[PDB]
Amino acid sequence: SGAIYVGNYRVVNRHLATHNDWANLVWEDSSRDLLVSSTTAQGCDTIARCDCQTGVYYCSSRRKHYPVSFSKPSLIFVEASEYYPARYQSHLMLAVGHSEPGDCGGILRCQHGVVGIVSTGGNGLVGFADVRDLLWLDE
Ligand SMILES: NC(=O)[C@H]1CCCN(C(=O)Cc2cccc3ccoc23)C1
Ligand SMILES: [Zn+2]
Repeated sequence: SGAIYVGNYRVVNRHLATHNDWANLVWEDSSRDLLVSSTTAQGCDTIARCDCQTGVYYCSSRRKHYPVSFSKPSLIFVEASEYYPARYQSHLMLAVGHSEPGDCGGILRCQHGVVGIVSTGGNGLVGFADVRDLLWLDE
């Protein structure tokens, strides 16, 4: 659970996208686990345009927001799931922090805005799919 609503766009983990996200598809990328679908209402989330490596993310499995240091967007091996075969996911940032599979979609934020959303995790780590490079979300 969890999405980013900026202007006329809904941003979700592609593996959790609904039929409505696919029937109103703008852009999707399985290598990033992202899908952006069109919306009728005007979303008000601000996207960060920055190179921050510290922030706060929401963890639904603990009902808690946690401060985290995270890595720079990169290609990281992600083990095979029911949604994807074993592959490298690009634009992924790791942090030391608790996460569980239902945590996908939890927003990562810094002082500048929305950085990305929980997409992977395990073993005391949490991986976030970055969205700061997607400049078309604001235009
Ligand atoms: N991006 C992917 O390919 C995902 C697809 C769903 C499964 N993936 C996970 O990482 C499961 C998982 C385990 C343990 C903690 C967490 C936190 C978020 O997912 C967690 C990989
Ligand atoms: Zn920032």
